[PDB]
Amino acid sequence: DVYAQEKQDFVQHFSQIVRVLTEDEMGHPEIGDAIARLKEVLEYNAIGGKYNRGLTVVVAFRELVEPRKQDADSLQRAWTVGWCVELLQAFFLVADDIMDSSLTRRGQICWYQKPGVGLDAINDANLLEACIYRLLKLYCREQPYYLNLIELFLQSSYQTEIGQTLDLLTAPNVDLVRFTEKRYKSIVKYKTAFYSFYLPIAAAMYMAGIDGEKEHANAKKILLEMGEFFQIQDDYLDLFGDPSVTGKIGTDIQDNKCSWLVVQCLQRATPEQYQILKENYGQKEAEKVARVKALYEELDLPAVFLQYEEDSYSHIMALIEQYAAPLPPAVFLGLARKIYK
Amino acid sequence: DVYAQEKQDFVQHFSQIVRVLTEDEMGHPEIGDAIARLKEVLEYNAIGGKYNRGLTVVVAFRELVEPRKQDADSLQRAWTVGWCVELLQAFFLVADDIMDSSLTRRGQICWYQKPGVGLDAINDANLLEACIYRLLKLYCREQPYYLNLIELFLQSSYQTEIGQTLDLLTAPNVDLVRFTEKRYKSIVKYKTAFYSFYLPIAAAMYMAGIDGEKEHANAKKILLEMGEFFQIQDDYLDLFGDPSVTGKIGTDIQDNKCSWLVVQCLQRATPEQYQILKENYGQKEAEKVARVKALYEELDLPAVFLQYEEDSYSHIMALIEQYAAPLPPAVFLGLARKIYK
Ligand SMILES: Cc1ccc(-c2cc3c(N[C@H](Cc4cccc(F)c4)P(=O)(O)O)ncnc3s2)cc1Cl
Ligand SMILES: Cc1ccc(-c2cc3c(N[C@H](Cc4cccc(F)c4)P(=O)(O)O)ncnc3s2)cc1Cl
Ligand SMILES: Cc1ccc(-c2cc3c(N[C@H](Cc4cccc(F)c4)P(=O)(O)O)ncnc3s2)cc1Cl
Ligand SMILES: Cc1ccc(-c2cc3c(N[C@H](Cc4cccc(F)c4)P(=O)(O)O)ncnc3s2)cc1Cl
Ligand SMILES: [Cl-]
Ligand SMILES: [Cl-]
Ligand SMILES: [Cl-]
Ligand SMILES: [Cl-]
Repeated sequence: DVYAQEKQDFVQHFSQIVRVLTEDEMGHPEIGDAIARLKEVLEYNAIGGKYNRGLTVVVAFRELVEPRKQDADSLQRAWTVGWCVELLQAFFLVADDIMDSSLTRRGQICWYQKPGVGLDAINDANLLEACIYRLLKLYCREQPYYLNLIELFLQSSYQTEIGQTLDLLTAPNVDLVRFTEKRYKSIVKYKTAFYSFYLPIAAAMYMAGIDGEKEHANAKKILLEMGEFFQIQDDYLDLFGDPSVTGKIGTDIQDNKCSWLVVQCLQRATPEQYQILKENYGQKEAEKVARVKALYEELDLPAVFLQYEEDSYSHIMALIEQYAAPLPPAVFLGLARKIYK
Repeated sequence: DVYAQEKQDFVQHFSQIVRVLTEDEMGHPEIGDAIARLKEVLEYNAIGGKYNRGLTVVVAFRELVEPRKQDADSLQRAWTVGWCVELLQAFFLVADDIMDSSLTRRGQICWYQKPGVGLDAINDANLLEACIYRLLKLYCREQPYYLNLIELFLQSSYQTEIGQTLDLLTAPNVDLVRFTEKRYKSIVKYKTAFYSFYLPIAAAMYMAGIDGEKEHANAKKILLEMGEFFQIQDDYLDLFGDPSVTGKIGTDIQDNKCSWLVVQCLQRATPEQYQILKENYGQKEAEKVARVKALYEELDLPAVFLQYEEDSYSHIMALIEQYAAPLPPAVFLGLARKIYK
């Protein structure tokens, strides 16, 4: 895996990221204590995932730039912009965990639940966001793609926050008339797909001098469709995934989520089934969760999913055929491989 | 007051700000509901203050640009960038009110305390921040100062968040050994002074083509000192201000704040007085608040303040004399007039 290869160098760079972000403690004694807390926030929240989004920046950059133009400095910058994607993500998650009242994340206590953090985590989340722009300036300010990357990260933030707003309005209070296919697809596009799939490839593209609006729009069309499939599979696996394979155990039903599953169930159910759903969806008690799952099985949603997975795979391959050029198809196929596996 | 003059046109522009931010509902039906919530967030949180910071952008712009170069479009842009300062502020306050567990703000129920908002206000705060960059792009993207303003707002955000972190570490848990003059001045500089005083003049300067680092640094030296005095007076007035004149009633002592007053008190008190402070500071009960106030009076802190106000006034005037050029002194004197009144 081209991801397994760059991974070591990527995680190693994190040390440098932290050092440079905290080096103002050398210019500004007065803020020492705050900079110490920033360092703690970075190490607890930016480390510990799989880094797929950040690494995607580095892999794509290596495929898109002639080897002649990939000097030590070029690659410092790619590792930094990859880490900027991971910091964006850490900003979203710290804030989301507060808003959802989550306990754990990535098999750890959520930052805001830590003794002595609490709602101070809101400012901590904001600093994680701010760090992105500190890093872009420190590493990329003299580059022709500087302003392109600032605007891409700011737009990625807005799209994701819009998606969150839509999600919060949809899944406050237990209600299913909200849980439509058009609304589900909208949430996924704004809240997940733009920042997870479009943003890291887009960033690599700008870094490689590929700034044309048509090329960005072509890549976007492939990448938002990949993001849609990725979330749908995530929603499917939450309930039907082996938890020792996926690393989560699902609470979508307990948590009244607008999951792909419940959207499909509502398209398919009878009035009687609607009731079994309405009576059981979004309860803590486990017998209520068994009865939602059972209804999903009665309606063969696993079969529906596998069908959707196959269709989705043809469609993505067609999209790559038609819209990849002039990027190397491998940019898109490497992603497709990671998620349809 | 040059502020009273521009004020009508400034508040009138808000309608247009909202219209343009919500006009994507015309490109993107799917996100209609989210855009409706954005509109509600903007109207509840961006309206209702005195707009001193935003208006400062417009007044300074009018003093700094030859009248020949102040066309209808120039002024649209100045009103927009003024509103960007007010949106930055609304982002800070919505988030701060959550973190402090405040009930009211500007004589209204805090947004997050509204039925059905709660911690969703965190995402609402983030959208207010995002709106800044939407507006800069929509109104200023073709301008030579575009990237200058993006960087100024992003830096203003970082400085303020750093200041918040320092504040949160200083005033968590009741403790006064933290409450030193050096720490107080650091909090004020980062958390208040950069965004309240430097940011709006700086923005006007870039808009006028004044981008030199020395000119920005000269203006900064005056403006951070003005910001320091403004907070100290705010801290003084909280306890000794007529509330029907100031529009607040003070809770600095109840809330364990690192207020200028308690910093001065700790420099001056005996071991016995320290104890009276320690036993009473940061309690709800009113007899405990009367006894802090009484100690401040025993130590003539009002006299100390008036002395500090006079000194601070000489010093600011000296700074204007020495560092204003080549800006018109009136840029600085208009501010000084608003706050030493
Ligand atoms: C751009 C991008 C974004 C995300 C991913 C992947 C995430 C992921 C993954 N993520 C976990 C969450 C998860 C767990 C099971 C299935 C699933 F789709 C996602 P976590 O965020 O805890 O590392 N787990 C297993 N395989 C993959 S592949 C891969 C790419 Cl190429
Ligand atoms: C770019 C790309 C994308 C996907 C794949 C493959 C996916 C896959 C595969 N995917 C399964 C999903 C699946 C199962 C049945 C039909 C279908 F189209 C897709 P799973 O994620 O369950 O391992 N199963 C067996 N072989 C392969 S080969 C291989 C490549 Cl090179
Ligand atoms: C750049 C800038 C920033 C703030 C101000 C002022 C704020 C202010 C003011 N602000 C109120 C808060 C307050 C209330 C009493 C004293 C004080 F210093 C500040 P609010 O934020 O509720 O409008 N009240 C009375 N006079 C003034 S003058 C003036 C300028 Cl030039
Ligand atoms: C640029 C500027 C700045 C401040 C002032 C004035 C402040 C002031 C003034 N300030 C009082 C504060 C004060 C009270 C005594 C001495 C002192 F230096 C300052 P307050 O805010 O209590 O009205 N009191 C009486 N006259 C004036 S004139 C006038 C101008 Cl033009
Ligand atoms: Cl270089
Ligand atoms: Cl888009
Ligand atoms: Cl024009
Ligand atoms: Cl500074």
